Amino acid sequence: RSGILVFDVNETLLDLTSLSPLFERVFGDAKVLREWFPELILYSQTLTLTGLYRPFGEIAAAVFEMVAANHQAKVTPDDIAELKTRLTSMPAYPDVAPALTRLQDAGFRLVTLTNSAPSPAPSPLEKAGIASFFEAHLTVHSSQRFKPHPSVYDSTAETLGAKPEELCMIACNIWDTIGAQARGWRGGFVARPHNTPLTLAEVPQPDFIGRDMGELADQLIASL
Amino acid sequence: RSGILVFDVNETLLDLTSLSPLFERVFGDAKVLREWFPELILYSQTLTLTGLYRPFGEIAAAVFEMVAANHQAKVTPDDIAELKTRLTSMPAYPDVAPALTRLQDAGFRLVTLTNSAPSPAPSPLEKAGIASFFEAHLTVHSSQRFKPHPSVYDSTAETLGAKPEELCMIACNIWDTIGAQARGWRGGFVARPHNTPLTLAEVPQPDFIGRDMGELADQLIASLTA
Repeated sequence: RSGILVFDVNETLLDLTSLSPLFERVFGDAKVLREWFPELILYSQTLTLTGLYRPFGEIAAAVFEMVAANHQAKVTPDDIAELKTRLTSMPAYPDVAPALTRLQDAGFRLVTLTNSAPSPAPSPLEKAGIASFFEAHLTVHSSQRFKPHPSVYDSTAETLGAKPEELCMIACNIWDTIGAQARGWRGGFVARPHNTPLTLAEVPQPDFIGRDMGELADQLIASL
Repeated sequence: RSGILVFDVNETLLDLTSLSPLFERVFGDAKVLREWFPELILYSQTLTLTGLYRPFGEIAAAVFEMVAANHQAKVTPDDIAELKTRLTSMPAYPDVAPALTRLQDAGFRLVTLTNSAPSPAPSPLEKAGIASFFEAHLTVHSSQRFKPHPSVYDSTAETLGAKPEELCMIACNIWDTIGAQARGWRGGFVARPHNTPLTLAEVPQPDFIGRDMGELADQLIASLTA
């Protein structure tokens, strides 16, 4: 094929639940990860909507502090540092490398697209040892705007010299697939833990759904 | 004194925690309220960024269903109907009437602005008994764009025949005040339970801060002598 598969990185390829211990400690509750994370995404989109841009990781820390205050929990620079560490070192889901291998075998081109800013080597994907599967690693930094702003997807298409019809966005977040599908890409949804698809009228559903990355890869291959 | 005060409604004026019982029953934990809510706001901004629109209460139900599926919690049309009922019957925080009386008597003009689409009478503010304090009740619904999209604040200014410096946005959410200040308004943050200011480099802070509506009203009366 000459189909290009564009993968969200955080949570989709890399395990966000790896952050639990940091929450269980600071909050007495690991479940607070699932309050901090939507608050982080919310503020990334708020900045984009209002014409402002800070790097994703700076927002992550700010929102961590805010959530801390909301639960009346203490936070030291050491905590922020640990957040930085865990966030930039999430391990890859074990179902990932097998699935990427099969897609690479069936002819797909593989690329990443993330809200996180470029970092010095090694990147989170390099640390997880799945970086080399991909021909390119794109970020919202060149766009100065977070997903699902249309310009993130449009400039990606531009960079890869592809037509929306050649592209499929892969994510465990329906908000990320919606952003791509509104630009005419296909959407592929992978059901990570604590991630099911939102279903709302007039909102396009994923072209492909998989309960894990292997099952999604099958569907993508099956589509001949 | 000729400032127009524009009040966010859900959570700011009306108590969101009144929904707690529903989250306790469906999930076995009331704190899941604090996961569902930012998911709801997230999706509203996602729809606006992608040029889609559905009414806020519809997104609220879809996100409730999703958050249920995430916890593997069973949900019936009964639960959804109750969410709708609760979302449109939130009571006013006890500090609201005194503050609104004080602000009106200080000569401020009072307006509400909400993500929520217009409802048949009686509205949540009417039911709560505080609706009459306000000159006007505006919503994003005609614009089909949610907060904090710039057109939400700009069209509010136009509809009111007002200039940015005449307007102050009042909210317990920094994302709501950020949108307004970006458009030239002032911002007033009131610290409702489980709400504190986001402090992030290169992002404007609120002009006024109160740990409750009384203390906010103190600051607004003290300062906005214009």
